[PDB]
Amino acid sequence: EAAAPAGPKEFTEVWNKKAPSTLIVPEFPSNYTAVKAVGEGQVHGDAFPVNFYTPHSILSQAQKDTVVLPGVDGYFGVKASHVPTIAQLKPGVVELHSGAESEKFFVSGGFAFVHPNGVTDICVLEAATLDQVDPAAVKSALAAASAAQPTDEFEQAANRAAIELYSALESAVEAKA
Amino acid sequence: SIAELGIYPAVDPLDSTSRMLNPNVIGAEHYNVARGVQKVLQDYKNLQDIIA
Amino acid sequence: ILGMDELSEEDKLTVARARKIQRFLSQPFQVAEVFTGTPGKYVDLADTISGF
Amino acid sequence: ATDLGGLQERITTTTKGSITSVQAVYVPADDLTDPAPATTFAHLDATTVLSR
Amino acid sequence: EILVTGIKVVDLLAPYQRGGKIGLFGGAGVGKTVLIMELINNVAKAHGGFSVFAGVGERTREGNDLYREMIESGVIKLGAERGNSKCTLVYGQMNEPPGARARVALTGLTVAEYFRDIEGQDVLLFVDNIFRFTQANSEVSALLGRIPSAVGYQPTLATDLGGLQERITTTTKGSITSVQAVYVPADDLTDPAPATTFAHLDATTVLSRSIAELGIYPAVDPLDSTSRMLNPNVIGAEHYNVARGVQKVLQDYKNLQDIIAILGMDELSEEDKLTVARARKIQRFLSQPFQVAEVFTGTPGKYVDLADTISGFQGVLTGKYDDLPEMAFYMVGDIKEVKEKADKMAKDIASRKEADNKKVSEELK
Amino acid sequence: SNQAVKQRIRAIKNIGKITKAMKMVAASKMKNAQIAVEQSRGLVDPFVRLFGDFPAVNSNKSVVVAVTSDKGLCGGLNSNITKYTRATLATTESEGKDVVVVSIGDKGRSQLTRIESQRYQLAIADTYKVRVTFGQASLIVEELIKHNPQSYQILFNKFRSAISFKPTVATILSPDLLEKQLEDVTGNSLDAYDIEASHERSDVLRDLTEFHLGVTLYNAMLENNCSEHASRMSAMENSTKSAGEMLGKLTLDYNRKRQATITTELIEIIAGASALM
Amino acid sequence: LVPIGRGQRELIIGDRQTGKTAVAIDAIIHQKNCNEQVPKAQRVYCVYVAVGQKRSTVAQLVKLFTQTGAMRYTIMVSATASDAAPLQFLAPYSGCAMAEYFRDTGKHGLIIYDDLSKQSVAYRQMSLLLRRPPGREAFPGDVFYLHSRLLERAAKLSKELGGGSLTAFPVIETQAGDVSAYIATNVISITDGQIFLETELFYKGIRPALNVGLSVSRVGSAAQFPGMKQVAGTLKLELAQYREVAAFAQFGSDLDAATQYVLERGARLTEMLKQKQFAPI
Amino acid sequence: DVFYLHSRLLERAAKLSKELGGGSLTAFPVIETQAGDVSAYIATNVISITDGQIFLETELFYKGIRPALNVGLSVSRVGSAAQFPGMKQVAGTLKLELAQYREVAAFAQFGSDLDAATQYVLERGARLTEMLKQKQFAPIPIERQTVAVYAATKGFLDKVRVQDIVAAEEAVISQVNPAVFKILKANGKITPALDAHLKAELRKVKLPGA
Amino acid sequence: VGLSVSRVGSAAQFPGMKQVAGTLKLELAQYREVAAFAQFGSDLDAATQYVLERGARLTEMLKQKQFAPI
Ligand SMILES: Nc1ncnc2c1ncn2[C@@H]1O[C@H](COP(=O)(O)OP(=O)(O)OP(=O)(O)O)[C@@H](O)[C@H]1O
Ligand SMILES: Nc1ncnc2c1ncn2[C@@H]1O[C@H](COP(=O)(O)OP(=O)(O)O)[C@@H](O)[C@H]1O
Ligand SMILES: [Mg+2]
Ligand SMILES: [Mg+2]
Repeated sequence: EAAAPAGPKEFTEVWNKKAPSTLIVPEFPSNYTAVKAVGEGQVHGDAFPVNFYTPHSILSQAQKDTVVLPGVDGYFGVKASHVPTIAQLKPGVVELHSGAESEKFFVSGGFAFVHPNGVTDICVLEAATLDQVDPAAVKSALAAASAAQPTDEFEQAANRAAIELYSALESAVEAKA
Repeated sequence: SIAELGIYPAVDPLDSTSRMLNPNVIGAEHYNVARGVQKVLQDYKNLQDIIA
Repeated sequence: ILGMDELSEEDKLTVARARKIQRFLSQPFQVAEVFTGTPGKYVDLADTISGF
Repeated sequence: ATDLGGLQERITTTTKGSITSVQAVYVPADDLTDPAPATTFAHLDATTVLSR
Repeated sequence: EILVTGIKVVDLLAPYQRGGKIGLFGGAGVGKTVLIMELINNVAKAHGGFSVFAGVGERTREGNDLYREMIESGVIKLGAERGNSKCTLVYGQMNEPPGARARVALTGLTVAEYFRDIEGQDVLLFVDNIFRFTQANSEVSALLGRIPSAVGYQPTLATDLGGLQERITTTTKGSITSVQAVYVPADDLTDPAPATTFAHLDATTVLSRSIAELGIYPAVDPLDSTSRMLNPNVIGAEHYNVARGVQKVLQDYKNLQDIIAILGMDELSEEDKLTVARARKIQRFLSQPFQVAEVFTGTPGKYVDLADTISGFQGVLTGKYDDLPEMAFYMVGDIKEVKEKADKMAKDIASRKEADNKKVSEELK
Repeated sequence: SNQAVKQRIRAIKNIGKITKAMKMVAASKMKNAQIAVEQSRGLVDPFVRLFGDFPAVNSNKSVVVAVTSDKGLCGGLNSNITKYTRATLATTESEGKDVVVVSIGDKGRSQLTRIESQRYQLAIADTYKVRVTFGQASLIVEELIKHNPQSYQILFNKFRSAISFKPTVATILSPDLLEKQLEDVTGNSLDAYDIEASHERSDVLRDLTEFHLGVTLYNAMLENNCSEHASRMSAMENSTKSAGEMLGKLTLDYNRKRQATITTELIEIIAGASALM
Repeated sequence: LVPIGRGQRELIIGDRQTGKTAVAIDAIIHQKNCNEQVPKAQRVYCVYVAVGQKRSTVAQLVKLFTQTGAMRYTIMVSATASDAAPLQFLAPYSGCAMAEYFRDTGKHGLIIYDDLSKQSVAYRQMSLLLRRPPGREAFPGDVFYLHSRLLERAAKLSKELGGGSLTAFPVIETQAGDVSAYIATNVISITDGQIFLETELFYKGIRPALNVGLSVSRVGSAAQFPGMKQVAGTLKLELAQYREVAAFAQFGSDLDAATQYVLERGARLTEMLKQKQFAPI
Repeated sequence: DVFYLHSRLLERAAKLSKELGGGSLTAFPVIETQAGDVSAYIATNVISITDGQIFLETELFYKGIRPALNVGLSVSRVGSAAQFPGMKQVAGTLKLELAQYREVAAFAQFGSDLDAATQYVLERGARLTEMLKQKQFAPIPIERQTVAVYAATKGFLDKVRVQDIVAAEEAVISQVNPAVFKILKANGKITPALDAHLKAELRKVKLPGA
Repeated sequence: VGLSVSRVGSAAQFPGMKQVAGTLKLELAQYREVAAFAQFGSDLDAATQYVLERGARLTEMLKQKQFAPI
């Protein structure tokens, strides 16, 4: 079960005994990250590290005390020493509270991990916040998403993803403060 | 240099001149073609220090 | 090619000292005061060594 | 060298006074090893370059 | 018939004829006197015939050095056993007026011509700076009231040089192996005094200044030195093929010099940068420590046999030695000494010993 | 002879303008591609703390990826990771596995088939022409999972600074084919996480490994693109310097030939006049 | 590439040790090999004029021509370097007058003035000592006429005068590829063609080191063997493509598959024209 | 006869035999080149007359290295058997380490990589260069030269910062016991009894900066 | 325009031309500096492209036809 201890510690061994000596051992992405998942600490009470990520942006590196994430089984909330959870997110709004103030981003869907040291990693693709969405072209798109039922299952799945994204973007644009 | 490209007659287009290259003499629609040809070939000669 | 804030702060001080050296090498001339108004200034050597 | 030397060797400091000559130097073909500047520069003790 | 000199670049790329006219071209400190002394030390000691050194327009210090060095070697004996000497020196050095330097090569030629014609044997004629004959006639001919020729030389340059050089030949009655150093003015080979000398010589050895500035000594340009012995019907098939392969690698590297200069080494093809590496190997391997240079270098001199040169350069050409560094080839004898120097310089990067091995701290009395 | 030097001078004087121009161009591209790279650097971290970093795995099928440049005026960057991908293919291949080699950039297909021709199966290129996006990196990822391997190795040059580009190897494992097997530590290291997926853990790990491969491919070919721009800016500034030095030596030699020409024709005129007068 | 007719003047111009005397010697040895297979009205009698060479080189050539068998057709007029400058000046005219017997009796001649530069140097000496005023590179004024009145004697005669021919191969040595020198430009101007050999192609292994761009033959393909003409326009055209798509062949990375076929095809053709010496085909 | 102008002149600089007196004349002809062109006519004339050559570089002269000796070109095949035997054994190490410093800085100017052994000989050769600087009108005796070359090639001047070596080799000569230079001048040679002693007196040297 | 000098034209031209020609000859001084650089028009800074377009405007502005002085 644990019979192959791979890793950057041990790749150095098999590489140094088999690669030419003019090349030093190549780097690895674990050498560039400081924060691991099973290690000790990084909770300290109420506010835990939240890392909000898209491929094209970093939206939050700050410490938050609660996060409201839109999982595929409903909007759940992440408090400080929350249970470790790999949560697939559906289209919904992500609320990063710190107190009275909070940042509400509507995201497109993509996972959010909570780690055994309390590190929470929201990893979405497109996080289009609520004050930059228009409320007019959403109905113009879900009208065609409601109407079009093709013969193929592929565009069927695309239309189902379309309606589950646009319908959730409906519910979070009229009921905003 | 025109000749080892194989082009015959190896007349340099950007060195051959005539006093018959007035717009008054051969008309404007011939002179504009000749001036455009020389302009295009000179700009290609400028671009040859990149595209070679 | 990169920018003014690209380099360090000691490079900022090298830029500042050299820009006030480049202006301090300038001098109003006594012969040119007839067409520039401002009087010219004969600077001694003991003053420019100390000033720089 | 002998004509330039016979000119430039009369510009010295004697015991009675001195002549200090400021000479405008033209460099032919922008070539500092041409014999007129290369013979003239053997006599110069300072250069004052006025740049645009 | 070939004359094996022990010099790798000479024996490979421009082999000397035993009985032919040999020219060492180069100007002002490229090494055509150290080449002529290495040729004396290698050829003249293993010759059997007589030698004539005709010093035409050279340093008097060098002539005294050769005279004392030939007394130490027994080539010149003094006094009662003088007749067992093997060399005649004829010296017309550069302190002499231009009538003497213009005619001392003829005196040395006559001393060689007597041994060739009357004694009937094979001799060596080493003429240091045959250019000084041309120059001394050029100094005289300004005052003989003549119109000058090109660059400033006499009108009778080619015929004076020809009538001197056409006497230095092998005949049916004897042999003269002629090694003449030729100075080039301002490092210009198109000067008429070297360009006229080029036609009278069988083996040409052009020493260039930039190759000397690269540290490669003897600074023989391999792409400008030629021989009439470089012929597959004279030296063999594999020797001629190895020589042409070395010259092909060096020419292909010379054609890559501009883009290596302005774009960098990192933008050639793979076969191009294999050619560049093999050429940088065979440029260093053509250099050699001389036994007459061991007093001002510190390296022992390395006589290389001709078969050793052919075998080593065939090894570098086929690709047996793509693994060694470049400086393994610099100033070595042959293909064994490149491997010896490779382990000598790769034990050197591992050469770190403990405790500094003092045994000096308070040595007792 | 004395005219061809005047044309060589103008050629080298123009090369010293073209290379200075594209040095400034590569600098302008590097300063705005660094912005996208250090923003893309974030999303790779949750996967390398959730899935670890296991390069030396017992995959029986691998896909190596060498992320090279498209324009080939970079200065030893593309052959550096060619040396690294022939070093890592001589690190995992010791057990009789299948390896597929793909490359991103035209300098990869021209330098990978020289070292290895049979395992190379795909050439992605023209990537950096418009820009590099995540839909493009995910399309490349789907064409990588057209094969069914148990590991993926990405080779790229990571933009540490404008001077240093450390060649990073990045590894992704197939989900329960190798990822669930490499986590079994007297039990599992992944059982601490509570799966909140719509389906079971194998499906969420399949989706997670596809998303991880996409984000490391996007970050890999962003880091390599801007390190390409930095090595071009540094490689056209050692080029315009050498083209200024070559131009200086050419101008000095041309001036020597100019002076020697004027003296030569003057001496011939004087000789021809003294031969008459 | 540079086809040569009976009666034209083809310059062999090059640097030193590039293959000029080699092409001349091959041309003579091949006429020995051809004179056995043709009738007596088709034979070519060679004349080799050695101006300013050594006696050793000329003795070497005479030994070579006796071992091949070319001396039953060859005259050698040798004014070597020890000879007087008027002899080296008059030796091309002497050799051409000995070759004009074959032009004037309806037979065919092949005259090779090796080192015509050395004949110009001997003429310069002879005219500078006669106090005639020098000119460019201290040459006389009539150093063009010196060579034009010699090279114009090589002609293909009409059938009234016998139909004889004289083919001249003057040899001009240049200085580091400088064909802008005085005698080089004069003899380039006089002769019909030129066979320009290079010292950079010579060390690429390309032997005979013929620069296929600068080598011209102004008789054209009108004096070419048929069949060789059927392949020669193609060979010229692919070599012309191989020359021009080169200066990019250093970047062997990007396979283009249209230029690359042209490059390796021209490599086949360039390796084809290599040839060992003293064995004409 | 412009070659004969100088060869008639510079051949009178001789070392005579014992039968003529043993007297000597040492010449130093000076040639001014134009753009570093040592392939001029008069320059190549005298290069083929003189024994050695001291080539003074104009780009070394503006970088502060004075006397701006081009160590690669500067040759003297006549003084080798004519150097101080104490200097002959310590400056045989000096010119070879300056050769490697000339090989490293002529290729590694790009800032490509530090091999960390060629990087050692770059700031070793920078120390030998700064040790070979000299002020004007202040000649040094040959014994106070070959100790400063001993202090630098034997690593006693190592890890002194390169802008201290002008002040540091003045610290070496000032603090070493003046009886050291008296033994070295008289033997002409760093004897085995002296380098063990001179290594000791160099360890007791207050180098600047520590 | 870079090599042609007039050492009189300081206060020897039309004043309405002198109001404008200083700007015209300083805009062309930037265009001659950046022109042979950015022969390509692909990847350009928003300051260099502006003086390139201005220099290309002035260059076509100055050219005129023969035997019709203005
Ligand atoms: N096709 C060839 N194949 C092999 N070797 C050749 C070929 N052509 C010439 N060579 C060799 O190259 C050298 C060329 O010398 P060549 O006979 O050309 O003298 P040259 O150039 O006419 O006159 P000079 O000797 O004055 O330079 C000779 O050694 C010859 O053997
Ligand atoms: N074979 C050689 N090996 C090493 N250094 C050499 C060699 N030949 C010359 N040198 C160097 O170049 C100088 C010139 O040598 P020399 O043969 O006297 O040249 P030349 O006679 O052409 O002036 C020598 O003093 C030495 O410093
Ligand atoms: Mg000498
Ligand atoms: Mg010949």
